[PDB]
Amino acid sequence: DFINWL
Repeated sequence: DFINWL
């Protein structure tokens, strides 16, 4: 699982 916040 991951968080990708741009």
